[PDB]
Amino acid sequence: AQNPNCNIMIFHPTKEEFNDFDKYIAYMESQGAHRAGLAKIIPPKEWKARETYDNISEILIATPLQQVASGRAGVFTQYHKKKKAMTVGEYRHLANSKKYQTPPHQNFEDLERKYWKNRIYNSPIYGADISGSLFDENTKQWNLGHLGTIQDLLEKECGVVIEGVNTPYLYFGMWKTTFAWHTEDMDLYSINYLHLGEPKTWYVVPPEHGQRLERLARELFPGSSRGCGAFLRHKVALISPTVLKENGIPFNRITQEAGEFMVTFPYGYHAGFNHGFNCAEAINFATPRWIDYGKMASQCSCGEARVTFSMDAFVRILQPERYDLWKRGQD
Ligand SMILES: O=C(O)CNC(=O)C(=O)O
Ligand SMILES: [Mg+2]
Ligand code: NI
Ligand SMILES: [Zn+2]
Repeated sequence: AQNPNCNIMIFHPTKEEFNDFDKYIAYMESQGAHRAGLAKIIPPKEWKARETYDNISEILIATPLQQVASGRAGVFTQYHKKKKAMTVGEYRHLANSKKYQTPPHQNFEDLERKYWKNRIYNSPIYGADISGSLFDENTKQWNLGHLGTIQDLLEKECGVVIEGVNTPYLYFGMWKTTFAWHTEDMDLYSINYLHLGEPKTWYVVPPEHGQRLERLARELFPGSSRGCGAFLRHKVALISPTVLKENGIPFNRITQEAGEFMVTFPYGYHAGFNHGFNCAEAINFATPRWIDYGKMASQCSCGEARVTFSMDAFVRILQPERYDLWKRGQD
């Protein structure tokens, strides 16, 4: 069995190996990458997402989200308070302000310590979940706006044509902006490219151990657990590395820098934080190996998790028994 300790693997494809996305994902899995839940891909040196980032300041962040924490330093929830619209140029200025900027630090490890010690006492603003792309239309390799769609994968594997579309999202981050512990909708893969700016630190639990994290989460967030049998689908709960170590939950950590891709694998729980002003682009995708995870994915039916148009068909076709109850939650 390849990669049996479920370590995060880092790949350095050549320009020749960067041509066929599906084939390279399948190569990574042949080496065991998926067992970690997360992999890093450093693009060939010849490759670029686009020529420059000089003309992005007029992109609008229609609903910036203020991430307000409750709890204790190592075990907290966050809620998202909607703020007034602002442009990317306005947001970057805010991120760089004395109130919001990255503090002086020695290295990534010192910054990680400061994040866990102090996150809860501040409410950073995240420009998350913005439909769009920063890939140049002429970039032919690993262009997250030109991937094969999940609807076409389901059709190719299962023979059923379904409605729905699959497009990327932009994330504009600042110091302490946070992504809570989650897997993807329908336990899909995701791919994330850090276009510019400061790093993003990731934590991940191997897929084979996801239920261990769920059991800990039910213990640490007991009201939330009673409210919903899949409450980590709400994407609001944080648990520190110190707490995970104290409770024997297997995980790994890695920092992504500008110019690098990350892939999350089916049922790979992940969480993390941004180091300073940055812009990432991400999208879900599927492979043939995903189908069985989609069939087994938990669902939120309490009504909190509220998701895309396109998830309807996935539930309907892969989880017909759950369909009725899940749709009541969506309506
Ligand atoms: O970058 C973020 O805020 C969150 N991204 C993801 O969870 C992902 O790419 O799967
Ligand atoms: Mg612009
Ligand atoms: Ni994710
Ligand atoms: Zn729920």
